[PDB]
Amino acid sequence: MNAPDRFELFLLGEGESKLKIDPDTKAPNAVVITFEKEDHTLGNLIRAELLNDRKVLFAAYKVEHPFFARFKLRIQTTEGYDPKDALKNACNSIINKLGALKTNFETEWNLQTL
Amino acid sequence: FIVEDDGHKELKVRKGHIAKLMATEYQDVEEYTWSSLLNEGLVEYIDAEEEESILIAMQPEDLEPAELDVDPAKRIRVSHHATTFTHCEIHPSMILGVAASIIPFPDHNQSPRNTYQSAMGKQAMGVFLTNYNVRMDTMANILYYPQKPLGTTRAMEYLKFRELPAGQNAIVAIACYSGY
Amino acid sequence: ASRHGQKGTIGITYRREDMPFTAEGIVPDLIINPHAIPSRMTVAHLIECLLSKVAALSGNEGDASPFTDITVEGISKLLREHGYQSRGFEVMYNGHTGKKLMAQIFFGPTYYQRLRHMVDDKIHARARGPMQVLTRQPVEGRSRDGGLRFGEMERDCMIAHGAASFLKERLMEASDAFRVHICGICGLMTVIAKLN
Amino acid sequence: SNTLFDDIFQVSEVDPGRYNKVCRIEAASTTQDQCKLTLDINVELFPVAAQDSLTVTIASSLTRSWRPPQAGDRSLADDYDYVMYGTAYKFEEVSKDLIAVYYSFGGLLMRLEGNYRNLNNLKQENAYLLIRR
Amino acid sequence: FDMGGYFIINGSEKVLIAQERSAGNIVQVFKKAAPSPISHVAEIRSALE
Amino acid sequence: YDRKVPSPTGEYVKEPEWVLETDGVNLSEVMTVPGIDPTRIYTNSFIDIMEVLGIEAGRAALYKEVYNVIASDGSYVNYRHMALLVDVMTTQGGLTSVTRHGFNRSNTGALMRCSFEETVEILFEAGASAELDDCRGVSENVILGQMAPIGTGAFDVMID
Amino acid sequence: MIVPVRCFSCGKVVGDKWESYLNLLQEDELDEGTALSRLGLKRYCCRRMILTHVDLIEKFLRYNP
Amino acid sequence: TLSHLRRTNTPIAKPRQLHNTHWGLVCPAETPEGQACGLVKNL
Amino acid sequence: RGNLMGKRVDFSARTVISGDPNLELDQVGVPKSIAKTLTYPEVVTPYNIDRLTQLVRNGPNEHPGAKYVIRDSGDRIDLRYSKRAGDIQLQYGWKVERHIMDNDPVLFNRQPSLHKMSMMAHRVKVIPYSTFRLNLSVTSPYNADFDGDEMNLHVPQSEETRAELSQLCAVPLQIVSPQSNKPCMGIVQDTLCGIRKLTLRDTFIELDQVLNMLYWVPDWDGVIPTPAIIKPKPLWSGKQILSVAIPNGIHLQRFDEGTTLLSPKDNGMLIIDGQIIFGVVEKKTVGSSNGGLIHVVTREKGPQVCAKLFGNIQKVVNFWLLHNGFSTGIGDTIADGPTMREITETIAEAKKKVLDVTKEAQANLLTAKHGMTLRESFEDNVVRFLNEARDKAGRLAEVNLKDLNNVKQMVMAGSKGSFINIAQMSACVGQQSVEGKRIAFGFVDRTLPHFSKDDYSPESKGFVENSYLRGLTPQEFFFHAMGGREGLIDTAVKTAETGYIQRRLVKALEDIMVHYDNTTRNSLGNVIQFIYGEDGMDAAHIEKQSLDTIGGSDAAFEKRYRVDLLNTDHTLDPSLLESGSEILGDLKLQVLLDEEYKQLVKDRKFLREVFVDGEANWPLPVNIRRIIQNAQQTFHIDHTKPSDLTIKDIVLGVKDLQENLLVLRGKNEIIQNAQRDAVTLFCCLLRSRLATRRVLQEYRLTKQAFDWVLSNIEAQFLRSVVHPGEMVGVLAAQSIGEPATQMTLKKVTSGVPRLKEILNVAKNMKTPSLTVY
Amino acid sequence: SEEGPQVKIREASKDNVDFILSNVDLAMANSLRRVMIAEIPTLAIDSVEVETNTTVLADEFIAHRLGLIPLQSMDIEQLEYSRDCFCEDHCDKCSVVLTLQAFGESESTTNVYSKDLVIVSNLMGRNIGHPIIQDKEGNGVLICKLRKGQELKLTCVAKKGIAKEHAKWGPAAAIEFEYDPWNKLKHTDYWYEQDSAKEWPQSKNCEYEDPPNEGDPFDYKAQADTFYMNVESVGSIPVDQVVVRGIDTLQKKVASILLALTQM
RNA sequence: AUCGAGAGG
Ligand SMILES: Nc1ccn([C@@H]2O[C@H](COP(=O)(O)CP(=O)(O)OP(=O)(O)O)[C@@H](O)[C@H]2O)c(=O)n1
Ligand SMILES: [Mg+2]
Ligand SMILES: [Zn+2]
Ligand SMILES: [Zn+2]
Ligand SMILES: [Zn+2]
Repeated sequence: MNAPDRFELFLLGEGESKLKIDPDTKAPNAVVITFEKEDHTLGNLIRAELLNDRKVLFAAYKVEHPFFARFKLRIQTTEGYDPKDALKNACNSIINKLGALKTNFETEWNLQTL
Repeated sequence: FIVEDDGHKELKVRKGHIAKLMATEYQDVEEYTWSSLLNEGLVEYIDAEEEESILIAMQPEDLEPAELDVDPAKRIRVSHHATTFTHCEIHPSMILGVAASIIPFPDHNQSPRNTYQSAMGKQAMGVFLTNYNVRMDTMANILYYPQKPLGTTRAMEYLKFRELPAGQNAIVAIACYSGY
Repeated sequence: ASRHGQKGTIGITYRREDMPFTAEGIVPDLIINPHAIPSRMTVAHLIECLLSKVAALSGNEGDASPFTDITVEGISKLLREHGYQSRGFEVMYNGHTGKKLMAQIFFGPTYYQRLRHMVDDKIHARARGPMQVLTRQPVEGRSRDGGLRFGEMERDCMIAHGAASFLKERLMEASDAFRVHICGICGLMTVIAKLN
Repeated sequence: SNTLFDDIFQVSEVDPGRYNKVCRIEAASTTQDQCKLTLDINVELFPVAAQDSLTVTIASSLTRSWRPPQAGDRSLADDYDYVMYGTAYKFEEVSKDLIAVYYSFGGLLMRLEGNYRNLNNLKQENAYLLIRR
Repeated sequence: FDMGGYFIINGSEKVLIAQERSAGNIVQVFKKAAPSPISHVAEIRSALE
Repeated sequence: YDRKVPSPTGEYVKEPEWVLETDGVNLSEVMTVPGIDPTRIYTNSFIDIMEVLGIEAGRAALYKEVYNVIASDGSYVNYRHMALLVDVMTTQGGLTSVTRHGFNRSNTGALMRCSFEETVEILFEAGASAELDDCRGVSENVILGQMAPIGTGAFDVMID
Repeated sequence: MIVPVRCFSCGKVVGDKWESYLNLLQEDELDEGTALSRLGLKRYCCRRMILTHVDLIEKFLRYNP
Repeated sequence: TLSHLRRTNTPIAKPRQLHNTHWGLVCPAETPEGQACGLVKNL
Repeated sequence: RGNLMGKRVDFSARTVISGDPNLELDQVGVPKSIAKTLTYPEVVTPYNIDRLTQLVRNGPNEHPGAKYVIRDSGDRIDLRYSKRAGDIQLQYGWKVERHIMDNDPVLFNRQPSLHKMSMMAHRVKVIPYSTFRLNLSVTSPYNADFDGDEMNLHVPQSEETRAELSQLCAVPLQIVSPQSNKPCMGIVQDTLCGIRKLTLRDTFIELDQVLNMLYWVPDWDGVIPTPAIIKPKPLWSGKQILSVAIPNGIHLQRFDEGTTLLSPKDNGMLIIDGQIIFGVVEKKTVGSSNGGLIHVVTREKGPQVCAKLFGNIQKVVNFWLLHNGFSTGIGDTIADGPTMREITETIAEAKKKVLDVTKEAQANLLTAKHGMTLRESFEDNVVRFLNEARDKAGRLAEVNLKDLNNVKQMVMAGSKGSFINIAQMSACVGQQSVEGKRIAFGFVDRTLPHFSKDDYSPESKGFVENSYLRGLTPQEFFFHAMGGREGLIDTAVKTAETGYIQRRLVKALEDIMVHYDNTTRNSLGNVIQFIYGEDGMDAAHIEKQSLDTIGGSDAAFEKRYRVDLLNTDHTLDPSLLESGSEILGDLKLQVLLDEEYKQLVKDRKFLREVFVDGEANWPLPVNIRRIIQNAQQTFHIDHTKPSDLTIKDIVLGVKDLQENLLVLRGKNEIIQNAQRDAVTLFCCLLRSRLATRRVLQEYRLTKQAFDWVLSNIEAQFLRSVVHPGEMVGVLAAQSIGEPATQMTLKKVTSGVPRLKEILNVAKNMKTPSLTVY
Repeated sequence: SEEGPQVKIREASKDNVDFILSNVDLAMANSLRRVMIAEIPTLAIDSVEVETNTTVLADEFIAHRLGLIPLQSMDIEQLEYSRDCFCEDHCDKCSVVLTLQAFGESESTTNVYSKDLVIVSNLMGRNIGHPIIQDKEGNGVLICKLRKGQELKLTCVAKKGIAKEHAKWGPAAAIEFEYDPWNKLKHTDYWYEQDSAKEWPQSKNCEYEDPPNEGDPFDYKAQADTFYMNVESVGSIPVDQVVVRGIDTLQKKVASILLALTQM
């Protein structure tokens, strides 16, 4: 009845942006991004790869309500380092890691016989 | 059941009678029925006033003569320390009604909660009858995929609840996840 | 509700990926709080989880008949023979993190009953609506699109709060407000009034 | 910003208070009867056997938001193996010509009693504890 | 599986509760309160066939 | 009963004291008998205390026993609420009760009284009495629908 | 009423196994759990659906209309 | 259905309380809540 | 009764309820359909005309749409069906009925209306699911548990009504209860257990966790706390992150058992400047109890900060708990075999004692006891034997339970459970009670048919030796059923009786209100109380404070409160006050010191008359411990430095504060005397904590600190005064009513029947009695 | 082989594959699991219209079953989301149309099986929509048994879907996760009455990792790089392809985030 | 509308 449709989790609505960027008040080199129509899956990975970067001082993701599929990521970086660039490098590293794993697994499966 | 003298004082009902009853169940040989036992005199009907004159035993094994090492988990059962038992109860669980018979291990739980469940089993959804599609009830609810309970009271087979279950054996975890 | 007297509404619905998962990948259909159990003192719910798990791995029925000598230690021995933990606790990993859970979670099969009470058949809201004639007051019940009663015990709560105007609004403007003409000399509504 | 107090102690006893991770430590100043120390420590991070002698140091500095050590261009404050930060709750006079110092490193508690210093460990929330092997 | 026992009146299944009643033709002695002129009573409720 | 009494040093110290408990109470002969402190004697029944000593003493006993009822369950209530109820029963001088032969028999407005019990009887007596409601009472205004004086309605608000 | 397609916890299809399972019990005179293991359902999520199931459909079939 | 079929009513000196005589004849725990507890029981 | 005093109201809603941790406490989750149905009228304003036009364009079907539009002529316009719905052109003065939207005032209620707390205003947040949603901490004032609970919501239709709901009936305002002088709402359940678990010293958080948990705080500064442990690794204390949750400037001291400053047990709480110095958070620390963190934060920082504090603590603790996990299983109930054998030994010893006492009764050797039948004495002795046996079995179980046992964790946090539950699960449940007695013989001279006639042994008597885990024998199960049945009949009957009692109290005291003169009066104007509560102070601001004068020896009182200028040792030491060397041996100062000492001695005699028990801890208007602590932190206080305080100013300023504090403003002497009597006890407390020796030595006070303390005491006392127009009588009746429902159960009438006798002023008590001294 | 994560496979079947993920952050493993079941697309029926139903079972129940019916989704990439094409209700590229008609001709009960399913829409040379049968007999999953004189006739429209929206578009049932089998990382604390080792079972995954020694200290610095995983397949997509497709789905989401940042 | 029955916290 009152329940929203399932497709709302993975489909963006009208006047909806996947990423909305707003600097964090009372903080240096810090910005909060509202990732929209996205779940824990992406947020935790982005956080981990952000933590690996030395210049990124702060990284965290929060879900305000399990009802609504969105997650907020706050990033703090070293001076002269834009948080968006750090997110880009971390994401690129994620993509390269996933590609390397898919190649290695494909070779292993080709080795595997059954 | 009836308990009389025989040189140990023993219950009237015996194993061969049980075998004839089971054979009657199997063919479902001369019929052996409850009316037979009542006519045989092996069992008797007792009213509340009549009970006041009689002495009853919960377990048939209590009658066996008394003459150590035991597991701690078994419930503390008082040594009966009694004799001249007129009769023995068929099974204690028979004191429970139909709604209480469905509750599993009520011996291990607080009684008021058993009362509440007996109130709830009426409200629980289920397949009310096999003729539901033919029948025209004012309101009716039926489970999509009824499942027999994993833990069954021995009284359930007579209750037909296993045949016509009203719940689902769902996987349940006891944990605090997200506080909801 | 379960057969042991534990009753609970669905707080939230969660997808399988969000749910905590055991190492085997089995995901609980439902989550119940530890806190409810101690006060109610229903051990047989826990016992049913244990025995039902033994039965599921055994392919045989479980007897929860009253006044039957079944040892919890023996059931736990059979569960140990199966390899699952004797007390029913199981190693779990948090779903969103993928991290292991510091506290092992007791989870297993348990019979549960859907109940006749349905939320959407209970939901009701009125706003402006049909009115009874004699009382000139809102009709009663969801089935008649009726209005909820403001109890006199509720008006006492409001007087304790001291919100006189809100009390008047519920008492007249949200209910049988009416305008009548009274003659001073009669002191009664004997006056007959042609308003235009 | 200089180091305030330094002393050598041999631990009198180690007691686990129903905690596997943390045990309380009872010790006294070596070569001085003036002061004794009683502080809880996480043994898993750093294990201290009983009757061992361990260097103890307290420094004011070397709040600004904490940053990961990362490259370590910032010179390590301690060659020591163990360091904690805490805030003193109270300071009291245990006896005439005797002072007491009460510190709380995140709920973990330290107690230092002595007259050895007439003035030191002022009621400044900043504290750093350095323990060598 | 239907066990029966329900009358069918006007298309509605109807079932009769049993009413508990103290048995007739039983005599019992009943005590009387402290503010009572008479100390005890003995009452028999005689039931016709 | 354990009694905490001042020591000569001034410290409160506990020394046991013998006390007597009775199943019945007449309370007028009892207090006069010697060997017992007239000042310390206590009764479980208020009404006998009110007859024996005075209405204020009965009010104090009322609060004492209400407090015992609250304390038996572990519950605590600020003294003001219980005291207010006890004064409402006490202010008449008689031991007025929380019942129909209580506040309803009082001289308050009939429309307030009619809500509790004996509605039409309060109304027919008022009609015979020609009693006029002050309309000050909250129940009167709630029935009337006019805003009762409840904090918000207590003060008139005029412009400068 | 009829064999569930898949276990709600497990997620694996379970409808295909049931006919074979009943045949295995009747022809081989074997324990139900051994039949479930032969069927390949090794997890109690997958197993509860087979064991607890009641095939009401057959009784539903009996009615002539 | 079966529990409604086996019902007792005791219309109305402590009827609500379960009595020793009820053993073996009445369910110990099955009773409606509210102002019917113990007054109505099931065989 | 039913169409005038209470009536059906338009704009009513009701649903099944469920709780959301992420939803803020003041908010209520309102299903979107209910918002679509319910409407609030809004006169068109230049400020809202754009929003209103857009809302009417959205239409009734989707929120923030609107349902009806009202013109200046006022003829209804229906949006669901109208040809002109598209052309809508707002004209000034027209009204727009509109959907209920987020952050709009409503009233939320549970159907039992025992308390004004049960009906209070809530912020609105619209949600897409059928259930009403509310915080876990708001359950307690309503008494709502989400098994099947149903709750009602009402919507204001006028601006004045909206203001009345927001300003007086909002949840933050009713945080601290008038009755019981303690906060209504506290941290419950999962947050309670997790707050204990996190606060444990063993618990150590990690940088990823601390960063996420810090982000989770909505008002978080972004200031990253320095790790408690640094060199081996940076690990933050759980206490540290919870301290990040605490508002800055809040100080809390609680001492329990051996709460040393070293606090090895970690018992008690030490909090400075919104950071816990030591202690493990538990129920008393974070619960509804008086002296709780809720009370202090509401009293000093404000209601809204505390209301946010509930949510922040809730979010932090729930996240950490979800990542740590919690469970409860059969193994928690199991006890060790040796302990089980000790339990069996306890039962056997009780059985032997019962048999021997029964033999004593049989032989008539047993001594007579005055005032009771010998059989009555026998019953008392056996009952006490069995009760002690159950308690002892529980004791051995509690020792047996390890720290890991989760039921123990619930009890330690105080979230749920008690000692009795543990005993009944893993030890002897014990003797059943029917009608205040052990099981009787319904059968002739036998409790049950299976027992032999004339058996008084505990098993026949209904004493249930086996545990719930052990399983109950059939006879024991039947006896337990009798006991439970009596419990249910009692619950129903007491609910009915309590409803009648509460209605009668409310109707009796409803008219009672504090008028502007502060005289508690009925409608007729007959005075009930000349000063409400006899002090004229709001009960929420009153908190338990100790009176130092009444307790202690004369010698200790003298040493603590007396400084004699004309003595070598009695005079204040020069380090305490710089002018002390000058002040020594000055008669003109000693006369004022002697005057203050005479006042304190008279106050000690006065309080000692009032309290024979001499209990110092009593409800008092303004807490002074916290205000002294606030002075020490607000102005940094150095022990070494001598104070800059003239003794004259201390004494004279305490006096000046005494005449500044005001309950009744009248000039006339009768009102002045009523004021002096009203403020008398508060004045004694003030003198006790403002003693010159105390002000100089225990706290190293300064002149600015003392002046601020004086002004703050004045302001807090002024805030503590009741406000005219308050309906004191209704609040009193409800305050008595709610605890009465909670009551549930050697010859004393007690409980609801006793309360009924008290209210009925019945001529004959069921158990009259006289206690003679 | 390449720098970065490596996988070693202990064993593999067409239905299941057990491998060891290595040199990986755990958050990636959990994101991968949630993608592996939640996010990967699969084809299943989202519309059913029934001409005739003589079965005792109601149509809605059958439609739910048909949703849960397993169909091949190997070529699902060629197919387009029903919302993402330009058709009216179903493009021939976007949906696959199935038909089922059965009558109780036999006096004995006639049982519908998944093999009794008729594809009408053009195949387009795409290995899509074939009913999946793993039965040894080859008979499909039993939709309904029909007595003599009973018939059911219906049309199904199957569309591309994601398992988050509904469980039917799900490739896999469950997955097996293991890390720190010896509990060296001590991420969890065992609950024990007498001894943790006896009361808690020892997994086969424990043997692969080197046994712990009591003398060596707890490694605070250590983090988990080795994880043990197993994957189960319904058979709609082969196992190797489901794990590779999960990797690809996650990388697609990351690339979408990058492209959104570029748009900003 | 009336009367009644059952149920929920
Ligand atoms: N006739 C009735 C019956 C119930 N109620 C209300 O329903 C709540 C639920 O508790 P409840 O009914 O379960 C009794 P409780 O002691 O709280 O046990 P519990 O811990 O399992 O909740 C009660 O606290 C009452 O306020 C009522 O207003 N009138
Ligand atoms: Mg409830
Ligand atoms: Zn007139
Ligand atoms: Zn399964
Ligand atoms: Zn298409």
